[PDB]
Amino acid sequence: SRYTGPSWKVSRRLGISLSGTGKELARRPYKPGQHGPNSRGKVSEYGMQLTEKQKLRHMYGMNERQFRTLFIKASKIKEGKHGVNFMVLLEQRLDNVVYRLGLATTRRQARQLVNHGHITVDGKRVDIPSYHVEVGQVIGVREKSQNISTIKEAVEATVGRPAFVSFDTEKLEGSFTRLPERDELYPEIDEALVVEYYNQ
Amino acid sequence: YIDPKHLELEDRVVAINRVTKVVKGGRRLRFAALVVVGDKNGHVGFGTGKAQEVPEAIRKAIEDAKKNLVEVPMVGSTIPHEVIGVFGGGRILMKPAVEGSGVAAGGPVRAVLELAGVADITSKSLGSNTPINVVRATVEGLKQLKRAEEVAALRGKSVEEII
Amino acid sequence: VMTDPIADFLTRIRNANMVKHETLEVPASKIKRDIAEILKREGFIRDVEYIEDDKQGVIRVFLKYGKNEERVITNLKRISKPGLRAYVKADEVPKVLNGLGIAIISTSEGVITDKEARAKNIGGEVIAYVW
Amino acid sequence: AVKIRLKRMGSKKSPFYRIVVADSRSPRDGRFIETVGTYNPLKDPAEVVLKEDLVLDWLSKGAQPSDTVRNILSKEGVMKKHHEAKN
Amino acid sequence: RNQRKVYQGRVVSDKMDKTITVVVETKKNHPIYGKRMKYSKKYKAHDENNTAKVGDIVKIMETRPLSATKRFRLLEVVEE
Amino acid sequence: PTINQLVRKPRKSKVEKSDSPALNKGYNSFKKTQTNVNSPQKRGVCTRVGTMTPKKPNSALRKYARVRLSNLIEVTAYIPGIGHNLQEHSVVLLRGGRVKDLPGVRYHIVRGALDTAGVNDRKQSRSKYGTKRP
RNA sequence: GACGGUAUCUAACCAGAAAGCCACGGCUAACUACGUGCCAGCAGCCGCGGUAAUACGUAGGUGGCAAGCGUUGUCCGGAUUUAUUGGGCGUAAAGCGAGCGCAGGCGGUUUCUUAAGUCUGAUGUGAAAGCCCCCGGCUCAACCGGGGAGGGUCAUUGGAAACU
RNA sequence: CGCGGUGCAUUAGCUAGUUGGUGAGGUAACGGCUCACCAAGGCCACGAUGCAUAGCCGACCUGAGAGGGUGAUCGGCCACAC
Ligand SMILES: CN[C@@H]1[C@H](O)[C@H](NC)[C@H]2O[C@@]3(O)C(=O)C[C@@H](C)O[C@H]3O[C@@H]2[C@H]1O
Ligand SMILES: [K+]
Ligand SMILES: [K+]
Ligand SMILES: [K+]
Ligand SMILES: [K+]
Ligand SMILES: [K+]
Ligand SMILES: [K+]
Ligand SMILES: [K+]
Ligand SMILES: [Mg+2]
Ligand SMILES: [Mg+2]
Ligand SMILES: [Mg+2]
Ligand SMILES: [Mg+2]
Ligand SMILES: [Mg+2]
Ligand SMILES: [Mg+2]
Ligand SMILES: [Mg+2]
Ligand SMILES: [Mg+2]
Ligand SMILES: [Mg+2]
Ligand SMILES: [Mg+2]
Repeated sequence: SRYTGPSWKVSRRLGISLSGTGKELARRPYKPGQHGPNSRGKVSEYGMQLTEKQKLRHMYGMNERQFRTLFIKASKIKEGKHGVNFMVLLEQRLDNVVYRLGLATTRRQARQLVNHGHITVDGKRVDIPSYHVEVGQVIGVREKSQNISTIKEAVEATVGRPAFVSFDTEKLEGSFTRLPERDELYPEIDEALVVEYYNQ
Repeated sequence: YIDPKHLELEDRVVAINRVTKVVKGGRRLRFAALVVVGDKNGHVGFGTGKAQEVPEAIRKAIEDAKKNLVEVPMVGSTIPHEVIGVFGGGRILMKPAVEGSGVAAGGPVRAVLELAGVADITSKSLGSNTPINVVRATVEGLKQLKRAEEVAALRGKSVEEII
Repeated sequence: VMTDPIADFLTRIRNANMVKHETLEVPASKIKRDIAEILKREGFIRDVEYIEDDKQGVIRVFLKYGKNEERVITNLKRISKPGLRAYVKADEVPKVLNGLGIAIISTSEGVITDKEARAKNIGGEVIAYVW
Repeated sequence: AVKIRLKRMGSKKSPFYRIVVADSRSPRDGRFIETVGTYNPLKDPAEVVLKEDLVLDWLSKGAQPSDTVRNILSKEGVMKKHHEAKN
Repeated sequence: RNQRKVYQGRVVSDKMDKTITVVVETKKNHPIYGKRMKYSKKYKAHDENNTAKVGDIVKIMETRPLSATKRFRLLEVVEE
Repeated sequence: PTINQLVRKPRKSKVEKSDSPALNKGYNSFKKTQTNVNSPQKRGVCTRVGTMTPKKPNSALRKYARVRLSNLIEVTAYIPGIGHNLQEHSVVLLRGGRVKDLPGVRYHIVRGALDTAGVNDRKQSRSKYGTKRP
């Protein structure tokens, strides 16, 4: 299953801007629903931990089952802070790599590109948005697809690339030079709360 | 003694208990508030305040907690060693945890640890759930915690020799 | 009747330490002397001396207290008991307060601390914990 | 008699084989005496891993390779070694 | 040559001719609590000439079945 | 207890019992005995249908049926939802579940299964009460 | 070559055929309207319902999850609620009314010795598959393959002698 | 053959080829396996016997672990074929 409902409603429920523009939050920064505009009681600790868990999974557009399995893998990693490793794996997810490279404006758009197969890894077609992208693997657009307005517009519009990504405009090929650092990731999200949530 | 001043203390309301005193006319309702105030750097205290109204009870408890601040040893993000703190019914066991594991603890212990500034720890409550007693038991365990430097100094050997 | 002189020795130290008594005395035995000297060289007790008598001898322990009369010995615990002996293999040797305490262990090489036991990679009978 | 034969493994439509010494009466995927190699027909040049010394020893003891295993051992040259050993 | 199990034990019955009953008297750790508990296994050993008496420490080596219950052969009598 | 005491008489734990015993026992017609089979539900025939008074705190006319299950055990089961079509000799399916109000009801009659008709006009929580999506 | 014109690949067309379930008084993330009036009904526990119900029914919203969702059944956990790890017995359940005592459990100091327990090494074995660790193959994963590790109060055999 | 893995003592006695011996026979083979004699022995509160339940295991589910539960599919062993 893939979520398709309104994007602004989800972002404002989480209280942070998923797209990062802040456009959703700017106007009417209330939780969705008729009781959102009026003052609401404080949230319990469980609610706070749940909200952080939802923040990450809604950011990357994943379902709970896949999210849970990914967290377990992050735990298996031996070195480094557990929450940091989990966020690193979330980044390496194939959809996010396309999004970071800027071939798509949004993660939904990057996901649809991957699903329709316009992307290729190391010159090979890959239709699995869930695909794990290692450091140094070259993500490129399918040659037939290179001449489509959507991806070209996204490239020209995206002006800021994270340090860890290296991209080439003409070739439309990118790759992660190194694993993203904690501060490079979203700081507003607190990985410790998610860790404790799944500790249950 | 730890002076509250010069420390950027923040508080959390652990529990707000509506207590009753029976009076000839009927019930006299008051609010008892348990508060934990901490510095997120190793200082934390707990205070109790009773008042007819919830905000006033909380304020009284906050002032009491500041008076009772204590400092907790910390090695990295976790406590030095395993410790069991017992007060009355309350009984808590707190163990160091690996970095990033989070705060595994329940209810009032969560507030005490977060406010103290401990980020990773494993805790189990073997006693009652009574919030006041569990908080007291928690601070008893933390006071039991010992610094490697202090132990090395006391025993007359270098910390390297100790470990 | 006394069924564990070792546990009696540990409890004598514990009681004397609780009241901050300056010294204490116990009937002497080889295992007790070993425990006392381990505490001496680990700095838990100030000093140890031996009195020779006609019964079994006596061992006198001078307790150690830090500045502000703080107790050096937090507590002592008897692990191996006559009711239930406790044996640990070389890899099972425990850590008392992550090394801030010690475990006295009797091995084929003698009575040694847990640090020494896992340095030699030998197990033994876990006589006591101290911290 | 003792057989050197292929025990099937892998998944549906994606077979793999372990060259194992087993008694003829035993089930194909059941009891076997020892594993002596592997065989992956799905590779364009069929990939074979073999413990040639162990296979030769079993042949000397009197094991009877099945037809496919005999072809595999021939391609690996074990059969010629066994022939020369008989000489 | 491979070796058969040999056990030490104490005779407890010699009222049968050409045979004795021995007791091994081992100890085993309780699975849950680990205390050592006294455990008694007894064997029926064939005596060649009824030499051994009751309450004798003797050694017995396992053998082929000599009777319904016999499986051991007397070797030595170390104490009377 | 001492370790020797525990050795001489080890710990023994309490044995639990089912809240829905009738579901735990099957019946073998040939041998004419009861078997030990855990079943999520069980088929029964309504020997009686009616209403019952709750316990003291509550007041209502709770709708119930006395049912003889396929294993010949007779129990009393509740009928959830508003309005039903059950009658005696109606074949029903029973699931576990107590009713706090009622004294001796330990099972619920599944709606939408066998002769139990779904609840008319149900529109929320339709899975329960066994109504199709309108 | 049964599978089988099966997997797969290529090309054209169309957002067009393809989202439900449960929950929202506290525990527990999720709230307001009507209708209802200790009735109808809910409910896992606390408990809701007597004319102004966030707890019933409907509606609108919201939360959880998702080709699933929920209910029941059964097992483990939470349960330290049989406590070896890891509880108790003055008043909450719990010291036999008291003693004499067989077996059993435990046992004062010390020299020597032994090596059953205890510790330790080597060897053999604890199949394969499955967990776990590395490395590979299926577009990913599931799955599959390779190589390891583990797993015994194990058997044989060599050491140590503090403790039993 | 050693050792390991269910409940019930509101189940305490059980055993008479039973326990052992000497022969004889029988079996692929040891053996009361069978038989004739000779003895009266053998098992049992370290649970005999009896009753009830059950195919055993590698493994699987849970648990921080100790452990608790399960014994489908897959493989090994065993047993059975109205
Ligand atoms: C006899 N006068 C009584 C007496 O003074 C009571 N106090 C002792 C007083 O107590 C009250 O003040 C109370 O507080 C209780 C109330 C039932 O009656 C009140 O009036 C109470 C007065 O009426
Ligand atoms: K509710
Ligand atoms: K205990
Ligand atoms: K008394
Ligand atoms: K020994
Ligand atoms: K005979
Ligand atoms: K069976
Ligand atoms: K038969
Ligand atoms: Mg799915
Ligand atoms: Mg006070
Ligand atoms: Mg080929
Ligand atoms: Mg409902
Ligand atoms: Mg809530
Ligand atoms: Mg409602
Ligand atoms: Mg338990
Ligand atoms: Mg009383
Ligand atoms: Mg009482
Ligand atoms: Mg547990």
